[PDB]
Amino acid sequence: DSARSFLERLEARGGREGAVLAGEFSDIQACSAAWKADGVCSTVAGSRPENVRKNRYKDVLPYDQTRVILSLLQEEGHSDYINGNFIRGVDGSLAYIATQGPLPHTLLDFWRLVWEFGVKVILMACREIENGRKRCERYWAQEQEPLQTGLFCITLIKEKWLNEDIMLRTLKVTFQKESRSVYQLQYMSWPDRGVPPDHMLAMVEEARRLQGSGPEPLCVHSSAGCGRTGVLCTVDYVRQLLLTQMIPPDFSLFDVVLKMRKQRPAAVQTEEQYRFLYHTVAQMFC
Amino acid sequence: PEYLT
Repeated sequence: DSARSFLERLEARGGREGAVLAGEFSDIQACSAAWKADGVCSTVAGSRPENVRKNRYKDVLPYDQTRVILSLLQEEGHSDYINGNFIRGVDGSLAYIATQGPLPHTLLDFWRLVWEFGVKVILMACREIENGRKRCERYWAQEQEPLQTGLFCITLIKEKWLNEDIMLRTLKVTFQKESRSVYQLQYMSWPDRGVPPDHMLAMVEEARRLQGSGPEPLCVHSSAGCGRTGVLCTVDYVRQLLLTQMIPPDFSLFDVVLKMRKQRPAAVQTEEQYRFLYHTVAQMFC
Repeated sequence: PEYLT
């Protein structure tokens, strides 16, 4: 009913390509600039001379207010810095970490993040190489090929294709005589600024089935950890609303994405991704 | 490189 209502609302404005969606997105962008100017969303830490080299993109810095502060191996002169933010879940908890594609020299920091926050599942929405270009460092282990950074040793335990566009990697990670299972899901064919839809949903369901109970955040990244990252988080958020049955009467995608954007820069990056989101939500409902 | 442009 809340669902059918949302659906009714979407159809009534011309669906996916309705003019009003552009206006909504334009408005989200406006609120974003406004936040920067008001300093509600700042990038002091990302801008520090010690941290600048840890950003893959010079124009994508984590917001100070929600940034992930690393304290593992702090005791030994490690920096607290990683280009990543927390995003709140439906229940107000820190349900997601949105972060960039690790660089060769941030690989260790990525794993510090995964260990410190007890992450069980990572969703990667990019590829190591896209068109040109290196877009994310391999931070997982390969079959006959541990990966070692600092005190961490990553081992590939198995890997299978969940489906045509999604790889599932089962990893063991070892740090200080301790092992933990970590599952990584990688979507192979999602272009940056763009959109995949069935398999993305299978990715989210799978992630949610591996995660189980437990308060630990999901780790969601792309190349910069904005566009494709935000889409993923938003989809999981809304699916979580849905599963609960807590879709309000006045349910607004504009307000969900707005809240995302508040917590990770460019969480949903393009109008085209914004439309796709509306559409995915429709489907999830129908 | 910049990611947004």
